[PDB]
Amino acid sequence: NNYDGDTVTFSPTGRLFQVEYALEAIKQGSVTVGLRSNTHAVLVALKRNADELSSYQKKIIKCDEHMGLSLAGLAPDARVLSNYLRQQCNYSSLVFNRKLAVERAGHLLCDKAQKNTQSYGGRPYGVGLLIIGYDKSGAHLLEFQPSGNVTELYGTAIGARSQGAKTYLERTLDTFIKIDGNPDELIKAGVEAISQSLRDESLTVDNLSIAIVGKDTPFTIYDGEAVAKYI
Amino acid sequence: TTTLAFRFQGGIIVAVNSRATAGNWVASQTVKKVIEINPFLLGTMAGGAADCQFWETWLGSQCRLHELREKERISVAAASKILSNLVYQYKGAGLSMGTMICGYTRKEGPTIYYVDSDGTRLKGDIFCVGSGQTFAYGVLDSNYKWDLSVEDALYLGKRSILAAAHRDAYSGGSVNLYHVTEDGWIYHGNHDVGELFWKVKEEEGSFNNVIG
Amino acid sequence: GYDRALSIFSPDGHIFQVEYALEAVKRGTCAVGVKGKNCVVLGCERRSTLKLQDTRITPSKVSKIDSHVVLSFSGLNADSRILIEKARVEAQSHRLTLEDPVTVEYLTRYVAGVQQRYTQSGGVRPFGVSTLIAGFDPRDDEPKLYQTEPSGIYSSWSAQTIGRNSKTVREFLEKNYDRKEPPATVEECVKLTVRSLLEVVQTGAKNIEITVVKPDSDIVALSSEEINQYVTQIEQEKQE
Amino acid sequence: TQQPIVTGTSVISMKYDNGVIIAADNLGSYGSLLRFNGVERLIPVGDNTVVGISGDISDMQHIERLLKDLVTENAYDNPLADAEEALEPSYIFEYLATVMYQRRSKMNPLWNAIIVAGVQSNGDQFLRYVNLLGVTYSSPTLATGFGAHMANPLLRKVVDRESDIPKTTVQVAEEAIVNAMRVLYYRDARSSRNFSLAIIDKNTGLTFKKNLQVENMKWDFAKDIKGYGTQKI
Amino acid sequence: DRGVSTFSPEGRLFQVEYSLEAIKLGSTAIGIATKEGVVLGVEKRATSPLLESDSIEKIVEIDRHIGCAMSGLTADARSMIEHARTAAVTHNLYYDEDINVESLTQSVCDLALRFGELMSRPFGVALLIAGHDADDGYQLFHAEPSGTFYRYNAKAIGSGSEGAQAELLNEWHSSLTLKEAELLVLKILKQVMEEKLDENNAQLSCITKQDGFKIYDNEKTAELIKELKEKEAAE
Amino acid sequence: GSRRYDSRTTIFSPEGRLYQVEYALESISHAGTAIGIMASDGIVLAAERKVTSTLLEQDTSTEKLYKLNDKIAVAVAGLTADAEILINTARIHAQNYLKTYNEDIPVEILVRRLSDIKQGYTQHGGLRPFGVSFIYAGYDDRYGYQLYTSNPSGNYTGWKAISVGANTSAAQTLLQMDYKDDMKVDDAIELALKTLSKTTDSSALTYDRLEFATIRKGANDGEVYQKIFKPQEIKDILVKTGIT
Amino acid sequence: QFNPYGDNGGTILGIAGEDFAVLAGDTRNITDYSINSRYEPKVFDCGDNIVMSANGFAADGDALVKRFKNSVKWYHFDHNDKKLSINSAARNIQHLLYGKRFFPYYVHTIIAGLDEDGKGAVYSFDPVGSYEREQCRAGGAAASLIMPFLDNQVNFKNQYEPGTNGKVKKPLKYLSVEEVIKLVRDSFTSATERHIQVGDGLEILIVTKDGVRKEFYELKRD
Amino acid sequence: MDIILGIRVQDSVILASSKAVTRGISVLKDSDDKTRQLSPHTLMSFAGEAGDTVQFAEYIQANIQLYSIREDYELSPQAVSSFVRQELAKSIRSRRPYQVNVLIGGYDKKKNKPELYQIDYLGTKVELPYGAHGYSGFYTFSLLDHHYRPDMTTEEGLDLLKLCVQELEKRMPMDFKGVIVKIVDKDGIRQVDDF
Ligand SMILES: *[C@@](C)(CO)[C@](*)(O)[C@H](CC(C)C)NC(=O)[C@H](Cc1ccccc1)NC(=O)[C@H](CC(C)C)NC(=O)[C@H](CCc1ccccc1)NC(=O)CN1CCOCC1
Ligand SMILES: [Mg+2]
Repeated sequence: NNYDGDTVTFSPTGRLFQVEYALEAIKQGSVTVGLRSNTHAVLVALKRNADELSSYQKKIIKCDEHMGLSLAGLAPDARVLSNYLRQQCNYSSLVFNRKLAVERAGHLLCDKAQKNTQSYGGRPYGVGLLIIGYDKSGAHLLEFQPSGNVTELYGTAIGARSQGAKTYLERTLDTFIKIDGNPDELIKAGVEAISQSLRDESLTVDNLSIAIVGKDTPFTIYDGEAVAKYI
Repeated sequence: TTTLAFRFQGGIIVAVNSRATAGNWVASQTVKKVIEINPFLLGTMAGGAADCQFWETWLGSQCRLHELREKERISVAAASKILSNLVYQYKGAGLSMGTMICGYTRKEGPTIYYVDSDGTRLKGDIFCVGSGQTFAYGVLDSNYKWDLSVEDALYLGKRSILAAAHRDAYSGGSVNLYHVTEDGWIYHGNHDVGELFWKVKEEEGSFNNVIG
Repeated sequence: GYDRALSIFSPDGHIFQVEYALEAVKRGTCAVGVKGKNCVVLGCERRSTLKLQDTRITPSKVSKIDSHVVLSFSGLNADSRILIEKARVEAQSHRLTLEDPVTVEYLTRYVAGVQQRYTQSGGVRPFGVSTLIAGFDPRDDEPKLYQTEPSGIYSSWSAQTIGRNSKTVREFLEKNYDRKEPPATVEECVKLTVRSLLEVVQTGAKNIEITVVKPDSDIVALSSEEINQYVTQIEQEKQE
Repeated sequence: TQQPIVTGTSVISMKYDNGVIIAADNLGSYGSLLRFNGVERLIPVGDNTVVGISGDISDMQHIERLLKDLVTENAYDNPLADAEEALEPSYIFEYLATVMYQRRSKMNPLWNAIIVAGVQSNGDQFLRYVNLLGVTYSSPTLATGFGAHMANPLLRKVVDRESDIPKTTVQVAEEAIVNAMRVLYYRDARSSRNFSLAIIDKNTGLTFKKNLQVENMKWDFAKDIKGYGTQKI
Repeated sequence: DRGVSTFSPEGRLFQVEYSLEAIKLGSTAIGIATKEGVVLGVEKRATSPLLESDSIEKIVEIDRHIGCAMSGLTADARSMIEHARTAAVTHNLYYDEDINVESLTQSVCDLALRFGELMSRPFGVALLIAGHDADDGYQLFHAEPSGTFYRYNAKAIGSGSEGAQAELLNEWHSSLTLKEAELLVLKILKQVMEEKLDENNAQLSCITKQDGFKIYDNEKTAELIKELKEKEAAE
Repeated sequence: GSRRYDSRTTIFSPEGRLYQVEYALESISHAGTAIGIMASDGIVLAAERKVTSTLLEQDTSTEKLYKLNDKIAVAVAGLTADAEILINTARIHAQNYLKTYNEDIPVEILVRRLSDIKQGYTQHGGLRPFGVSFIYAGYDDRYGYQLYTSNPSGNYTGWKAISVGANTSAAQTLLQMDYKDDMKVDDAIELALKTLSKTTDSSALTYDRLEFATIRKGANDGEVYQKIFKPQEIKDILVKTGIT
Repeated sequence: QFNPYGDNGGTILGIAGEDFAVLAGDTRNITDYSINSRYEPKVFDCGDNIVMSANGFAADGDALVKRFKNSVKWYHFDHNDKKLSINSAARNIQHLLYGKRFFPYYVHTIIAGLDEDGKGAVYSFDPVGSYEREQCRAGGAAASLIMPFLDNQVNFKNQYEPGTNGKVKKPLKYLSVEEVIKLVRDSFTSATERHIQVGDGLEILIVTKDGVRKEFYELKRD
Repeated sequence: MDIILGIRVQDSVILASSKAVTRGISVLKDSDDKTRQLSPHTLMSFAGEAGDTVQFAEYIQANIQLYSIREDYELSPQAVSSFVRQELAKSIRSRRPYQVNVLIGGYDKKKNKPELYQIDYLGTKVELPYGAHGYSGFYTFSLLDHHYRPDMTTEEGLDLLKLCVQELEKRMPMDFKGVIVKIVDKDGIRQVDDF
């Protein structure tokens, strides 16, 4: 009310309203799902269009050969954060000849988002990210929120009506976690998960967007006729 | 290097060799020393290979940006001055460039500008630049007239490079010819000195110093 | 440094600071530009609440940017000096690098660009000035007349007016100016410019300034007596 | 622009079937003066890497601090700091190699020659060289300073190419290293008798040996040598 | 007052949303993409009859293979075009090739959100960026001040956008010829424009692989307008 | 942040006016009146000191009239402190010109630059404008004798006779009435004093409440002299014109 | 005074065929009269069917290759995974080299691959960025020994048709991958014999439309 | 760049400047104009380091032309010379100084007098009846000391100038390919085409 003019102001109950309004931008965004087993990690994203004449907004971005994310909310803010991740992954390779740990990737994003919530003039990032990767400690899935909070999970979903897919994964937890050495089945579980967040619309060939990374699989994105298999 | 370009009745002739040296080591015999900036503008290259090659391709980008912004092809004077003002900023840093900006526009007509790395910029009808420039001057000056035909002018430019290619140790390889008219530049082929020298010697009856 | 975003959008999609800068232009003394077949004429109003003035030394309303281009304006006088100075510097800088004087379009584009930069730069307000830029391109005999405004938009005009009561004089020019046949001579172009100002001014004494620009850097300012002859001629023909 | 003041001489090393061996004497020379005798020039990083450094000792001590700080930094927010996400020899080397080249590019080098010896997580032997110029190279045997001229020839008789590595045991490899250290004591004027030796094995891990001495030296034949030509007495 | 980069309770940037209202006040611009080329057309909208309409430059060349149309506060587009042209030429200098239409659009859209308390406010202009490259062929992009860009088969921006967009929905198909697309832009422009459409108050342009980006003459457009009127009366 | 406390000094009103400039002019309208009158053979500067106290040291005082160089002087109306900042800048600018061209600065060039500085404070920087209006009186070999005025907006204009500060409306009417072009300095001196005497808010105009200065060519042959009047010299000129 | 440059020796060789291109280089690394390594590769697969080698001062060479490899990576990110053509790579390398015009990379750089028509391509650079496409180029310590032999055998220079009175030249033709590798191996064995900085091993990288293949051969170790 | 001369007579200033541009063992051009018009009644000739000369001359030209537009008034030769001197005086203590020597010939319209100023690259200004830069002075000064009179006409000044050029052509080592002569007077600047 009087305490939402900027990010530098606390409310009487100890809330940061600008950070909360940034969180609201994610809820308006199109749904995206993340899940992993022990061998592979998968991102599934429902892309959104302006109208029938327009293209479908790309949700998934590659950061390195072994890491990448999906976005929900302000896409330009995802471009800034993904670019930062690309540089940090790259710094780790050039300087230490070392693939960046997915956990450090999360810590770095947390710290970058935080600085924008404590200073005058700036604003919080208006996007939520699901980071997947495969490093020296196996497969990983992270959920980034622009408050700064980063959380490692087996599976999750963010965006509009993400609660449906999140409930499904909470039921399916014991099943999909053990899908080891089988990419297509892990994707199927993710495609069935995102389907619990659909209303009136269904998954079409230029609507669905899938990405995967794993033990002997570089981070690759599938769009167009390459996802027709999973409909 | 040896490069020349002269102005005449039928426009501009531009001729250059194709040798690159690193001391006495002949590094290449097939270097393109003419840069094609646009259908109406040419640039010759002598001195430091990288300096010339880098900054004249950069010049072409600046000429493209001019015609986008101004909806009109850049003048030869303006183009040459962009390059001369650039190298002047680097004066003393050790750039080595002896270039000639040749072209045609409506307002200027056929125009040649000599531009070098110590900031000199000169408009003129005849210029020879490079380690064998004096050898090219010798033949070019003694045979030059304004009323040369397009056929005779092309040959004189070719013959002048050949003269330098022969005498100057750091010149040779092959001759590249260009003719610039009101309609733009026209390429007139690559001519290897290996075959061209003997062809010229036999037909012209010159080069009597050499064992035939 | 002072960073405040002064020019910003409002809910209805307007930038009030830019629009309020236009109100400052509307307050300013009237300025008119009319281009003929072989010339352009810049007319300017001077308010007559100021007597005891020294017209020798008082800044003139029309300013030379180069020997071939002139700039008149309406709005804040102090603001206009800053634009004129920048334009004059850019004119000499163009001659130095391109070895050719500016076109009227280029000079207008530069001035307009400066005005625009002040509409989305932090810590500054927009120029409370609209300009009429007129002249002839190098080695060209086609007359040029451009207009700029605080927002930064610019465009070419066969004839145009800016300042206070400009909507009245624009109304006059819209019916009196023929596109198919513009003022064929200098006299015809000056007369139409004076006529248009006489719809608004008050008296044709020391209230009207006229400046004529012709090809190949031929610019001259008319004196009181010269202008008064046009005023005397128009009034006698009016009584009919 | 520097000049080295207090210096350390040769660092020698080689690969064997299960790991790597590295050695360097304990001397800190001050020109011709053999100033400091208790200087450790082999610095372990974790339980799987040993960095041997020659050249300027002040710059060596700077590098020690950097490596020490690198271990601390790696431990931050890293639950697997003593497991999967522990520091590898290849990580430690590439970091140093980056620093060495950056410093030479700023015309202010760390006046050193460095050999990073270790064993990777997958069991592979790691042995690579880097110096003040940022120049890097790897080989079955690596040595700095006089070691390059005198040790390498001896160590290459044992492991002349890649295929000789599995055929070379830790006993044979250490024997060659210790012999090389004796030869350097005979012939390098800025060397000492006391030295340190480190073995990094993929099975038995890191073994760091201090206070070793050159022994079994041949000096007896000196008594027979009289004069410089003619002299009989 | 309030911060420039502030979020509303609904999760949108106030200034970005307000700049969109400015774009709705702007003159209409329409783009249609075909397999034979991309067509760009705009409403000039002269504020007075004395204004020489040919000086109204709302269609613009970025490179030989990329063109651009604008709508809204058109003065704001000048620095965007300048950036686009430099980006296009710079990429040619670094890589000896034409730059992808999408990469060009992304470069322009990076400027969009570089405002706050960088420039003082968002751009008050939308752009239709049309072009061709070897990889993705003929393309049409809509670049907003939000930093977002969508690819479109056809798109209208400006005051008559929602009415024109609904018309483009019905009329567009994947087998449209270039000539058919030209007439379709003129047809839809004439429907949404206030004043009567002619060669002086409306401008056409196109980009083809063969001839590159070309703005049409008033003589050429006039014939297409005459051809359009005859075809509508023919049934 | 700090946005809350920003007055926004450099913005337009809905009517297209600069708030701070208008309010600065309102401030100046309460300052002691200053008059400049330009004659054919010289210039007069007259100014009324702000409600003087009897214990004020009058002879070693400078409030209204300041010297910029040997050929140019100014009369001040508004905040004195603000004026002195601008005066020192103007003095430096005149010396820069002399150093560069080996010629005394033309009056208008000095006036323009000082007025450009004032303009800057209205368009950028976020600072309050200078609450000062000047009357410039000076000579050069191009235009001869010149009078200018500048105000917080940074706009300047040339004059034959002009008043700034308080009661300018009434003062300008009186000057417009009795001024003529073939006027001499001695006549202009009389006009300046008579005008102040009628427009003053004081009971009677006295020597101790005035500052006076002339710029004549009254020196020996083709050279300009600046005379800043002493208290006794003002007392004499006041008696000589029959005011006291 | 500190000297930031050094000479790591070695030599490299690039030949272009009709539908292939090879880039060879010896594996010896040296300083002064000492051998540092008998196998230290300096020919690298950089992706997009581009092979590269920067011979001379190894530290600068490694830095350059590292930076170009990184340039390829970012080219994919910024331009929708578009394949970097050999001609585009060459121009990009010029800007890398010239970027340090006043503190140069002391290296002779050669890249090889296929042009956009599928034909073999070799580009060669000087230390400050001047570049040229060629059928043939040797670089490094033994370049002066190898290059004239290549002129004679690859481009058939100074060879005339027998019996034609030195009037008709020997006609130019593309060589097979088999014939090219013969010339590479003979060039390096000859260079090894007469140059002290060349020897130990030879590593050849062959580039066709199918990918990048490797071949290794022993060289004299003296 | 080598020979630049200047002679102030009764009613005009005459500037003579060599036409040769030499680089190495080659005369690249023999028709070079080593002068710029700063204003309608002010002309500056120049000589010195390659590149610097023209860059400096044009920079001064632009500044004077900017002044003329701003004030709608022509600066006096004295004022222009002082401005030029200051620029050179700044330059000499810069990171890379302009190595340019100049002569400024002008006609002061207010005084109705011709004026010749000699300024070297250090910023050393002198007003003179006759001036030269470089090795030219070592011949011409003694010659002008003898033959020069203050009340000479423009035609007498040209004959006096011909005498200098002849002496230089006789005793100078280098071939400077003759001179371009320009006259500055009350009617402005004009070039003598046949010299
Ligand atoms: C005639 C043909 C010869 O003088 C012309 O003047 C030509 C102009 C053409 C090439 C555009 N000039 C040259 O051929 C020119 C001569 C030269 C040499 C060095 C400096 C300036 C001018 N040659 C070059 O520039 C060569 C190009 C080679 C053939 C690839 N390059 C070099 O000499 C390079 C880079 C020079 C350089 C300049 C500034 C800073 C650093 C380097 N130098 C080396 O290759 C060094 N060297 C060669 C042998 O291998 C071991 C190291
Ligand atoms: Mg050998």
